[PDB]
Amino acid sequence: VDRLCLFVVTPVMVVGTAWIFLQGVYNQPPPQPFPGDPYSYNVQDKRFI
Amino acid sequence: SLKYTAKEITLSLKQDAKENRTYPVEWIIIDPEGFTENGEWEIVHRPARVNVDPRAPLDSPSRQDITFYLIIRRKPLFYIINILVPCVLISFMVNLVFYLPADSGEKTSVAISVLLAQSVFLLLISKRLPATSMAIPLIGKFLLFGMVLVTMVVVICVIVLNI
Amino acid sequence: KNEELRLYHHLFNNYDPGSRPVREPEDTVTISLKVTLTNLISLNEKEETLTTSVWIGIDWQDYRLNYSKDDFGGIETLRVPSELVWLPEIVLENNIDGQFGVAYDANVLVYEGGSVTWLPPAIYRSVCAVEVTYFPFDWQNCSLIFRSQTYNAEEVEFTFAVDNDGKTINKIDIDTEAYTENGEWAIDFCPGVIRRHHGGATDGPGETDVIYSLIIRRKPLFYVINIIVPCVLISGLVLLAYFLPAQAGGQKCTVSINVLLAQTVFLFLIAQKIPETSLSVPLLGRFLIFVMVVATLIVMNCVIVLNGNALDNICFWAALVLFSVGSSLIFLGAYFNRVPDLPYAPCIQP
Amino acid sequence: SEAEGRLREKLFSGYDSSVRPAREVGDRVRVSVGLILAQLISLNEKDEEMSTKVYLDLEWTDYRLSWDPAEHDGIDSLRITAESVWLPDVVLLNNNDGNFDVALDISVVVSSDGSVRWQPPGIYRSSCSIQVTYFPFDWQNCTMVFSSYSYDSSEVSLQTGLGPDGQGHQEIHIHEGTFIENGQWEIIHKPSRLIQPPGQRQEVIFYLIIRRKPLFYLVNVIAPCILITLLAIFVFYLPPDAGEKMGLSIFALLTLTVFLLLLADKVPETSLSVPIIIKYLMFTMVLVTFSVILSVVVLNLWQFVAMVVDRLFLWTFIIFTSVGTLVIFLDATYHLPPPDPFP
Amino acid sequence: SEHETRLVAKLFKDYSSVVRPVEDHRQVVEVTVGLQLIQLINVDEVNQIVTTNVRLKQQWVDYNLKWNPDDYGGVKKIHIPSEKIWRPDLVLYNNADGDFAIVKFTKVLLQYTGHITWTPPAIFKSYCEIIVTHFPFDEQNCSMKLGTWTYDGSVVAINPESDQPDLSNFMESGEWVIKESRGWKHSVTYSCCPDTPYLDITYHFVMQRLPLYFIVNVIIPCLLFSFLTGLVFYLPTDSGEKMTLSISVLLSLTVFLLVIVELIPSTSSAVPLIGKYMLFTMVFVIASIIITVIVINVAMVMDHILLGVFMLVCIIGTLAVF
Amino acid sequence: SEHETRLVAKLFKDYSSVVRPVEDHRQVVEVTVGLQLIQLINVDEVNQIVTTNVRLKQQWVDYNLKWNPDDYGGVKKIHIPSEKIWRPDLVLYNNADGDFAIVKFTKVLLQYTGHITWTPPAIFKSYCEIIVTHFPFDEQNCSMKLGTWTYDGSVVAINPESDQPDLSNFMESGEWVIKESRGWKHSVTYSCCPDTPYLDITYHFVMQRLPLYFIVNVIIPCLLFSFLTGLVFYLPTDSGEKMTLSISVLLSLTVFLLVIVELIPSTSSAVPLIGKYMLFTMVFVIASIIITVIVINTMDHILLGVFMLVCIIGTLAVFAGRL
Ligand SMILES: *[C@@H]1O[C@H](CO)[C@@H](O[C@@H]2O[C@H](CO)[C@@H](O[C@@H]3O[C@H](CO[C@H]4O[C@H](CO)[C@@H](O)[C@H](O[C@H]5O[C@H](CO)[C@@H](O)[C@H](O)[C@@H]5O)[C@@H]4O)[C@@H](O)[C@H](O[C@H]4O[C@H](CO)[C@@H](O)[C@H](O)[C@@H]4O[C@@H]4O[C@H](CO)[C@@H](O)[C@H](O)[C@H]4NC(C)=O)[C@@H]3O)[C@H](O)[C@H]2NC(C)=O)[C@H](O)[C@H]1NC(C)=O
Ligand SMILES: *[C@@H]1O[C@H](CO)[C@@H](O[C@@H]2O[C@H](CO)[C@@H](O[C@@H]3O[C@H](CO[C@H]4O[C@H](CO)[C@@H](O)[C@H](O[C@H]5O[C@H](CO)[C@@H](O)[C@H](O)[C@@H]5O)[C@@H]4O)[C@@H](O)[C@H](O[C@H]4O[C@H](CO)[C@@H](O)[C@H](O)[C@@H]4O)[C@@H]3O)[C@H](O)[C@H]2NC(C)=O)[C@H](O)[C@H]1NC(C)=O
Ligand SMILES: *[C@@H]1O[C@H](CO)[C@@H](O[C@@H]2O[C@H](CO)[C@@H](O[C@@H]3O[C@H](CO[C@H]4O[C@H](CO)[C@@H](O)[C@H](O[C@H]5O[C@H](CO)[C@@H](O)[C@H](O)[C@@H]5O)[C@@H]4O)[C@@H](O)[C@H](O[C@H]4O[C@H](CO)[C@@H](O)[C@H](O)[C@@H]4O)[C@@H]3O)[C@H](O)[C@H]2NC(C)=O)[C@H](O)[C@H]1NC(C)=O
Ligand SMILES: *[C@@H]1O[C@H](CO)[C@@H](O[C@@H]2O[C@H](CO)[C@@H](O[C@@H]3O[C@H](CO[C@H]4O[C@H](CO)[C@@H](O)[C@H](O)[C@@H]4O)[C@@H](O)[C@H](O)[C@@H]3O)[C@H](O)[C@H]2NC(C)=O)[C@H](O)[C@H]1NC(C)=O
Ligand SMILES: *[C@@H]1O[C@H](CO)[C@@H](O[C@@H]2O[C@H](CO)[C@@H](O[C@@H]3O[C@H](CO[C@H]4O[C@H](CO)[C@@H](O)[C@H](O)[C@@H]4O)[C@@H](O)[C@H](O)[C@@H]3O)[C@H](O)[C@H]2NC(C)=O)[C@H](O)[C@H]1NC(C)=O
Ligand SMILES: *[C@@H]1O[C@H](CO)[C@@H](O[C@@H]2O[C@H](CO)[C@@H](O)[C@H](O)[C@H]2NC(C)=O)[C@H](O)[C@H]1NC(C)=O
Ligand SMILES: CC(=O)OCC[N+](C)(C)C
Ligand SMILES: CC(=O)OCC[N+](C)(C)C
Repeated sequence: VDRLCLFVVTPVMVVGTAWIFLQGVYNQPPPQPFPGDPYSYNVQDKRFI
Repeated sequence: SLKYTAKEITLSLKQDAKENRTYPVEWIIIDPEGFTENGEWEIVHRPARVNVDPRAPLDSPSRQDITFYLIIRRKPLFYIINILVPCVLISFMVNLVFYLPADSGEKTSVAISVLLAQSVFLLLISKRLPATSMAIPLIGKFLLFGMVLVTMVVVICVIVLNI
Repeated sequence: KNEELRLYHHLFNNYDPGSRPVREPEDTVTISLKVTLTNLISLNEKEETLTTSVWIGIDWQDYRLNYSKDDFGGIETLRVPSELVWLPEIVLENNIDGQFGVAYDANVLVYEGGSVTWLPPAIYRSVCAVEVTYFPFDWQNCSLIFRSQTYNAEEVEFTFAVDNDGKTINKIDIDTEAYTENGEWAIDFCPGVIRRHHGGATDGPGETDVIYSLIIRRKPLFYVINIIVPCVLISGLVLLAYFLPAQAGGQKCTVSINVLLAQTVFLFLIAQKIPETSLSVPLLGRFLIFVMVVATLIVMNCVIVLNGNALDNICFWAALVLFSVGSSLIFLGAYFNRVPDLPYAPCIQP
Repeated sequence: SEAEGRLREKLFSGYDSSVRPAREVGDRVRVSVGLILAQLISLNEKDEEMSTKVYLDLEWTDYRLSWDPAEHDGIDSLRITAESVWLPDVVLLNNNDGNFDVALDISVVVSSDGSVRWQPPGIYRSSCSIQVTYFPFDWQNCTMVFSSYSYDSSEVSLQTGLGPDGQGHQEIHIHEGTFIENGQWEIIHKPSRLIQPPGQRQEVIFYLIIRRKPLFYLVNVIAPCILITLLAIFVFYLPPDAGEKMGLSIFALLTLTVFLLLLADKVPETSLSVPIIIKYLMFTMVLVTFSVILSVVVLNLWQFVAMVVDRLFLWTFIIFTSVGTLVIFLDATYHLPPPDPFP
Repeated sequence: SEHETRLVAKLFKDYSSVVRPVEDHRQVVEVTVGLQLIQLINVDEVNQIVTTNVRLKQQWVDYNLKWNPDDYGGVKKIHIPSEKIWRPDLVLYNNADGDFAIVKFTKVLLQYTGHITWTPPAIFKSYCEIIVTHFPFDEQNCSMKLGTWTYDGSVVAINPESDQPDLSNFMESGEWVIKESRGWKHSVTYSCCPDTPYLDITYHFVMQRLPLYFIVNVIIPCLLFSFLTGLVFYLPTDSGEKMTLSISVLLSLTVFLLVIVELIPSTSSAVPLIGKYMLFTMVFVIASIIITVIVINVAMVMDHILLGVFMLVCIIGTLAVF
Repeated sequence: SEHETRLVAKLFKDYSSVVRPVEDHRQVVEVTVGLQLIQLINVDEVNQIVTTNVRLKQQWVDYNLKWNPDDYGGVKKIHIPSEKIWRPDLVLYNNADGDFAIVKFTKVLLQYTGHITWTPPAIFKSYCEIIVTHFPFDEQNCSMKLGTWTYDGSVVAINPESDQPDLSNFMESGEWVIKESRGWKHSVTYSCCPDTPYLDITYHFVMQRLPLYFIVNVIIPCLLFSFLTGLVFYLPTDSGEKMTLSISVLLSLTVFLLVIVELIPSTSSAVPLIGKYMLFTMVFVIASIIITVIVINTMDHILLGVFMLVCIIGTLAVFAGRL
């Protein structure tokens, strides 16, 4: 029973931990400040009048 | 402005000139002489917008505003070293319970100690974060999952000892 | 018509509170100072702030406010807002929260003959270095430094108030109708000294300030009950692990480690109650550290023995002797740390 | 802007902001009080205090500030610093920190007919009786009482602010397009009521019925307690020969006690009622103490009898705990906030 | 509002707020002082400070502020800024860390007879000698000594509005119940000013704590641990867990003593009954551990006797304490 | 008996506190700035804020506030409110949560030569980058950038009174010792104002922490718990205390790590050395527990020797680094 519980819980624990940590690490801010607006609002992208 | 409205004052972004051509300064100004790098937050974007609400009355104060945005990203290395690593190690320590012999009489003790450590970490993180119900923090979800797994492992160990 | 209005108009129609009450610029204004302590609000060792409530009796002669009762229908005292008269601008120099002045701008009392009296109440938080060496049986030499924020010693000069018997009150005054005893800190002495110094290295204008030395004493009884006794019991319980069997089932190491954890919790409590200053270590903290070291050595000895009964007994006797000697030596310094005998009169009259 | 300066000087020539604009000696001043909630900053159970950021909407008629725009270059409205006109001293009576007045005296808007409108921002910390019972599924009914501090009901008559169409929209105004949503509390009902005097004063009471979002406390508090209770129940399944039953029981009891001590700081210190979660925690602690006592008795007791007593205690404690927890949870969940703000 | 504007302009044209509002300097300004208690904000036993929300209804006649109503269309009362007029300088003698005097200068109700009623709000953080002996079932007698600071009894006389504080608007606190309240006038003489006694009004309130919160969150767990303390003497030595239980109970008692120390002032005036019970329980735990160690180093009969003795002593101590 | 009132009336009859106190507008106001540090009130590492009690002595000659002493009976100095005169608008650039400018407007001392000395008190809550690496034996270099906010260097020039801050009245702090102090004047160009460089005086203080309190309350328990780890390998398996002792050591180390992380700011610029040591000890304890479980299921002496040698080497390296 101990070995069965190991073989059941250990991979589940590892998969859950890895999933949580990968979902956390992969989070990044969007490349644009406002979604749906192509303008970057950056000093190098001066929008001359 | 609260003393004035769009009928009284028109807000606009600062215009700056390069090569005799003017352009609006649509971002937060950072001056390298006056700017101090914060130790936790990196400024990824810093836009500025003049917001006008078309449905708001022209004489209401809420019609216009200038909003400067700071999209700041947390530097996680401190939290990885000090929080994430001990919590993950303590969670994975529960997997060793299945390996300790039943004659040792310490499997339940190990499981309960792991549960207590997880509870202490959850208390610390819940103290470090606001009580917002919008979403469970990722580390909080991991802690809850680990606590559930530790409870199940304690039940399994108790059953094994009974057998 | 009210005679007080005539007196006020007569005194203040041509009065300038900016200039000092001196006929010549080189004259000094003599100030009579009498700090009356109402209660010692608290002594925060962690923040090193002494909070006290005082009444600052300040008396001086202002020839511009001189009047006789015979000319104004027998008025002997006039209450005037303090913003209207010249003030010596006495401030607590060694404060810590930035509140130099008094808490309430009470009216000044202009008596006949030109004597002006001000008795404002003030709550003061001041820097008092805390000597935690002999805690909880410690006594603290807090000090209050009063000086003019504006004028030097050649413009404003301090003197102590004189009692009805002619004796100078060269100490903090305590009034039985106002003083409320603090339940944690007793007050032993409160002498006052008017210090004078030179200014710049080129013999600049003199400086003068009044320093009151509140020599106060901690009432240790509470800390005896709730801190000392638990720590002593915990340290005593350390020695019991040796009588536990040196075979399977003997929880000697477990007991030792649990007592060490309890002593660590007590150390955390002491560190919370005692400031982070590193000038000295509290003798109770030193005793706690010594007991923790002894407990670690006892754990080591138990591990060695388990890896026996005679060795357990001999280590029990050795550890008991060492612990007793250490506890006695630690507590002797605290017990001997009485307030020293000093020439000052007691602050609270028997 | 010559005409504006001339009109302002005309209006304030001989004006006195300390005198209320009663025309006749018996005339009352009617002040419409509306409230716009910009942010529900927080609710503190320990202090029983709700902190909110609001914009008032005070409207009254000051006959002294009326003018004909046709004589003054068509100026039909004017913005004037609030300190220069008479203001009703509307204050938050039930504030908890002594800050009666508004946070910033922004300018009022005066219409040519003498209608003065003022929308000052205020940061307010009102006292709010916390419903401690149904934590964390509890709903709170906080009140903001606005009244003139000095003037009697015979001098200033308060009224609830009407809707933009003139409807009796006796509600706290919330612009859903800009309102700063609170992360823990959801506003359900937001009515307002004018309260008549029982020299007495009228009051305008604004009601915030905010429901606690329980997910945070479900995850961080309730679930650990349930797990600890389950472990304390399963303690009775550990055989005596393992020698770990007393350890597990003591650790479970200590963890439950620590959770109780932590929750005691979350719940208010008032003792008018016991939170249902606190009652559950106390029942669980009593159960764990009885379990420890029965384990000690079983150890003192022979082995077959001890095992039979252990199993009997296990079944009885399981039944009692399940029944108590189910009843408590049903009672806590059933008491939803009412659909009517005045039941 | 023209009548009231003219009246206000004429009253304060040459008004002086410095001198007292008497016709003759030999007269005494008689001020009626009524303390209204709106809310008992906080009681801090640790700092020995009581924070209360109050209104100070002060009423007095100003000789110069009379007017004839028929001159002003029948205006019989007006509201004026209180900074304009002379006011008694009521100071809270026992201020701990707040303001001594009033700081919210709300409007004054002035009537044509000259009668001024001023009801400023205040938050008073008064010093109170917290008696911790019977905590949490204790009752606290807390007072507020209010009086004119610079004016003595021969110059300004203050009289209580009623023998009891006005509790009509009192927001009933959920932790403390006011058993009784009363206001006493006193005429004490200070060493500063021996020729002239100074009058004060000392309001006092006998508050009583509602112990349910402290019973549930403090007393019950400590009682449970004290009950479990004696249980160790029934567990046989062969279990090998008597010391683990005794030390876990000791640790729990240490934690709760730490909590209680944070809940009570560190003043050495008297030991709390709960503090005394906790110290007794700690001594009993130490003695029980010593005796258990001696027994480990006949055993069943001693265990039974010690279990009975511990249970009886626990019940006796609980009865004598509660 | 009235000459000082006459003098004060004559000086300020048509005085303007808006214009600079120079005879010609093309001249530069020379201000001498001396920071006197009265007390180092606090150094909050977690908030990275240093709170200091200072007297900010400023000395300058006001061209219009001269008088002839013989006109006023030999009066050579007067005290006047600072709100009446023109003042340099010294702002603390690195303010964290305090006031930018002086708010305690004490009286200034004016002399017949026009020399004004103003010594306002201030409680500066300045920003300081707290270095956590060598904690609790760290030396912190905290600075105060003080300068005229609106007046540029060609208009109002500030000069330091002395190369070092005035520590003559410094109340010795019980936690930090000022090992060094120095003031440097700088001119820098900001993007707001490209044609006019602005002057500032950056005072800096190299303060060394006194570690004794942290040694007693933190370092010693951590060292004791680390030492207790190695005993598990000498303790026999038949005792049954191996696992309980290892779990207790792990829990104590976790609690001490939480205490340390609470005592240290969450800035991610650099890792602390004590925190790194605690993490290494945690990893070592985890490995030791794993190996103990392997042994129990199934070495003890070899692991004990290896752990003792490695621990002694690490302790010697840590002691050398902290010294
Ligand atoms: C950080 O936080 C800040 C805020 O704190 C974030 O800033 C917000 O960013 C969002 C995302 O872009 C913005 O939302 C968009 O706003 C624009 C602008 O519209 C405004 O101005 C218009 C006139 O200029 C006016 O018509 C708009 O009114 C609309 O919205 C109001 C409010 O709901 C309604 O009452 C009106 O009836 C009307 O709908 C408004 O004042 C909008 O264009 C944009 O709308 C698009 O997206 C919506 C949902 O995504 C759809 O419902 C809309 O139909 C519309 O759809 C879009 O239409 C485009 C035109 O054809 C098309 O190109 C596009 O593909 C299409 N998109 C989709 C998905 O169908 C939307 O509402 C918000 O205003 C910002 N807030 C500010 C600036 O204060 C910021 O993003 C954050 N940064 C991060 C996360 O990195
Ligand atoms: C809670 O704590 C508060 C204080 O914080 C307690 O309040 C005290 O209550 C007692 C009664 O319970 C009060 O005593 C009463 O005082 C009044 C006023 O007395 C003053 O004025 C008198 C007028 O001239 C004067 O005679 C008084 O002088 C007395 O006192 C001095 C010393 O102070 C003494 O030397 C004198 O000989 C006098 O005795 C004083 O200036 C007084 O009118 C009352 O008289 C009652 O009692 C007498 C007999 O004692 C009786 O003949 C009368 O008919 C009447 O019944 C009485 O003395 C006291 O003043 C309050 N003190 C304060 C500071 O408020 C409160 O009792 C506590 N309650 C609890 C439940 O713990
Ligand atoms: C703690 O932290 C503080 C700051 O937080 C440190 O303070 C700095 O200390 C160093 C020395 O240790 C200072 O450097 C000195 O600065 C002065 C003043 O220089 C200014 O004025 C000059 C006069 O015109 C000017 O030339 C300077 O211009 C410099 O900068 C520009 C652009 O940045 C550059 O183009 C120039 O080339 C210059 O570098 C500047 O405006 C200066 O007089 C000193 O020169 C001495 O030393 C150098 C060699 O070091 C030598 O060549 C010279 O002959 C002379 O002997 C020197 O540069 C620095 O200004 C301080 N900065 C601040 C902000 O206070 C402090 O040192 C730290 N202590 C520690 C870690 O212990
Ligand atoms: C409580 O605290 C008080 C304040 O710290 C203590 O008073 C001070 O105690 C110190 C002890 O070192 C004295 O310092 C000594 O003073 C003498 C006298 O010289 C004085 O005069 C000269 C010339 O003006 C001046 O240079 C000195 O500084 C002194 O003012 C010197 O001979 C010694 O070298 C040494 O400096 C202080 O003088 C003394 N000050 C006062 C105002 O009392 C007090 O002793 C403490 N008491 C207790 C019981 O702890
Ligand atoms: C949130 O709390 C509010 C108070 O803090 C609640 O408002 C209360 O709602 C109840 C239920 O309707 C009201 O009670 C009723 O009151 C009326 C009016 O009473 C007055 O007049 C009668 C004479 O007719 C007189 O006897 C009373 O003394 C009053 O002068 C009565 O007619 C009803 O019988 C009944 O008592 C409260 O009055 C009302 N209080 C306030 C201040 O408005 C509110 O309902 C709460 N919300 C929720 C969701 O619980
Ligand atoms: C203060 O004023 C009093 C009152 O004028 C002065 O005392 C004497 O008053 C009488 C009035 O009858 C005068 O004739 C005397 O000339 C006054 N002087 C003396 C010395 O008797 C008093 O001198 C004034 N000065 C002070 C310092 O008290
Ligand atoms: C005259 C004066 O200021 O008296 C204040 C002190 N008091 C009121 C305690 C006697
Ligand atoms: C002109 C002005 O206000 O400059 C302030 C900004 N500074 C001092 C960084 C250049």
